[PDB]
Amino acid sequence: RDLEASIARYKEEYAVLISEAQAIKADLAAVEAKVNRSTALLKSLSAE
Amino acid sequence: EQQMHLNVGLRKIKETVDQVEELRRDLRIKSQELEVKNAAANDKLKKM
Repeated sequence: RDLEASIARYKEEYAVLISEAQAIKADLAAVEAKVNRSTALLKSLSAE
Repeated sequence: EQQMHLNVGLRKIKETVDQVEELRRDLRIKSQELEVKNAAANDKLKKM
């Protein structure tokens, strides 16, 4: 019962670590979409 | 008048390029730091 409670607590910590990662990943995908588009935007500004 | 405007416009475009490059470089650095932190939290979460 103690091991089952430790397994459930670890599984909850992992689901929390996975949810936090998905927020960090979506934040990163927005920050990159920004990075790539900002480099390409600058390629446009220089052409203009 | 047209040459002065175009020249003034080029000055303002260079100013805007400076503004976006400062945002992009900082946006790219934040995106890279968030990806390394995400990659670290993924490895720790996989180990757990």
